[PDB]
Amino acid sequence: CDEPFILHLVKRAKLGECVTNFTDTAYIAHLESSVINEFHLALTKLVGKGISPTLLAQKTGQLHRGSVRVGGNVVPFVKSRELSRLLERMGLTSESIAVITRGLANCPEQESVGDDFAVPVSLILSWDGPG
Amino acid sequence: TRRHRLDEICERTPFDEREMRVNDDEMRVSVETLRSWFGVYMLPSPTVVNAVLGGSASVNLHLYHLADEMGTADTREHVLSSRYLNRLLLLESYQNRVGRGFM
Amino acid sequence: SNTEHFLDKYEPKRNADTVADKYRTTKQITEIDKWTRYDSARADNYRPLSI
Amino acid sequence: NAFSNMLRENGLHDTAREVALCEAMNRNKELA
Amino acid sequence: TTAEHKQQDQFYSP
Amino acid sequence: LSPLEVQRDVGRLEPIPSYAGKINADRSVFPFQWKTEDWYEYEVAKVRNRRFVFENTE
Amino acid sequence: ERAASRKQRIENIAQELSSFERVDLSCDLLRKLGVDMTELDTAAAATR
Amino acid sequence: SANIPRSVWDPAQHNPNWSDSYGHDITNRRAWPARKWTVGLEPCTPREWLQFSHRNLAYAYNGALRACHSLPSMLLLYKEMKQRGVKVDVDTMNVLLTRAARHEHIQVDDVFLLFDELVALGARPDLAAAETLHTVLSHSASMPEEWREARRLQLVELYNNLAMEEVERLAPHRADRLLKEQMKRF
Repeated sequence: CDEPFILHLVKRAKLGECVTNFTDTAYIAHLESSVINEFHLALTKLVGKGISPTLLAQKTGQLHRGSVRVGGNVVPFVKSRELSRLLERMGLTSESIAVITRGLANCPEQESVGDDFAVPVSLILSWDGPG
Repeated sequence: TRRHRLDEICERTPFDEREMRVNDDEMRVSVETLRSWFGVYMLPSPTVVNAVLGGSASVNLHLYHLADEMGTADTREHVLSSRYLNRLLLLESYQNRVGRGFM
Repeated sequence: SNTEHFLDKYEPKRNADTVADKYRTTKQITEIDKWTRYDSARADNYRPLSI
Repeated sequence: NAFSNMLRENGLHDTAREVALCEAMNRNKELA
Repeated sequence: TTAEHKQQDQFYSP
Repeated sequence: LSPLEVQRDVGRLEPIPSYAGKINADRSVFPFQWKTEDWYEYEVAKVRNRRFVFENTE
Repeated sequence: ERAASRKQRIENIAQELSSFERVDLSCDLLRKLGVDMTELDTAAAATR
Repeated sequence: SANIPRSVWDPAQHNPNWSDSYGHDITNRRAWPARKWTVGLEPCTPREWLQFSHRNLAYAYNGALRACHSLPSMLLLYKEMKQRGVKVDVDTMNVLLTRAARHEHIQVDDVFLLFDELVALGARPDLAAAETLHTVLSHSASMPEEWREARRLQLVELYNNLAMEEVERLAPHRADRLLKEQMKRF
């Protein structure tokens, strides 16, 4: 419960509780990091899936403002339905998936798109989850 | 002159994904994923290249795709070209992105 | 999985997968070979200048 | 069956399937 | 019967 | 069907090999059939000539 | 209402076979059954 | 020239593709694990190669398939045998399609997709397979009409190809009664 929320739950799902069958510290550490990179990548394959480029252009234009420094960065939005669906493939519980949806819709970085809400991938990696 | 011709010929040739191979441990990633993560200006579609080379403005660094003559999002990866990347080196935003901000 | 196959839907949930095989089969590169005495003594694939 | 048969052999299975679907679709409201 | 049986077992043998 | 185009696996359907009915039959080509005189002459010539080789050639 | 998905499927197949990748294969496949239109061949044999 | 050639001692002439002595010979004596897959062993010795085939691997995998009582556990094995190229059978098709049609929650759509894909890999459809497909086409009233007619068209095609193929099989043997029965069933 020390970590980012969703990463914690994904490790719990993919490594199971049997990750500590292994007594090797370094091995478990590598298991964790590889599971996380898998997740991160899938998450990337999901950026801008259900969103139109016009909507994205709009919201990114608003979030960059007048700063030249950030002008080249792209805000990687993921639709919430797609997020939940991914977390279902990965074997998270729907009890927890619902917590995740419900708690992300309370986040400042949320942006409502096409009568569904989406979020930055950075958030999905950094978010704690009680509020 | 030579480089110029080579540039024109690069821009009109499709990139060949068969040739692409993965070095140890690397992840296989499609062009689409790369584009939507790093922005389209980085792996430009011919419509985007054409725009950048034919135009003027800074405020446009093209993040998302562009419309095409058939009215669809142009997804094409042609081979990258010297002059296109120079035109990007002109924008402040891009300078910052690639770590040359000091310029 | 690159393209998701249509059979993926029915792919069994990972409940009670404690046996999970990718994690059982994966080795540290350190484990793959041993340094034997044949290696301590190995001759050179080039011709040496002076030994 | 003239279309889907060609597309299956030329490597395109999904489009072939949808097109066959579309031909049967036609034949339905043509006969009825 | 299994197509395997009729591929390999349908010959005269000891 | 020529014997190569026949499907002999009860459980599979295999692509018909590209040479199946195509290669035509000339006794000039095959099967190899030949005069004995010529065979003798050939064999002997081939032994006698082992050393007639110009190694160094342009 | 069930003739709207006819329309939609036909348009989806049409815009899928006309994608930049597949235009060539679609044109060759187009010649080989019912369709002869010299509207292409003439414009090309003009450039040859 | 020089008694010891520059190539030996001069770093300008260093050959970057040369590797050190120890590495190649360590890499060489490596024997990788022979059980790379479920169901089989990868041949190691020429003797072992004489026991081996993709077309026979079919047999072993078919057995391992008839073993699994649930479709989900079967799907995995099938994915394997698809991926490591294994010649696939009438029988792989029979044991798959049956346990896909009994499995309660299957979308009929995928049963047919699966059949199609098995055939793309060159499995020869036969009476059992076609008939199972037929039974699946009955139990689905819930699909769009054009789908049902598309698949009915394909099924009729299939039954006819079967009947022809089977006449050709039985005719040279002067089988008449048996042939007549098979036709009765078609």
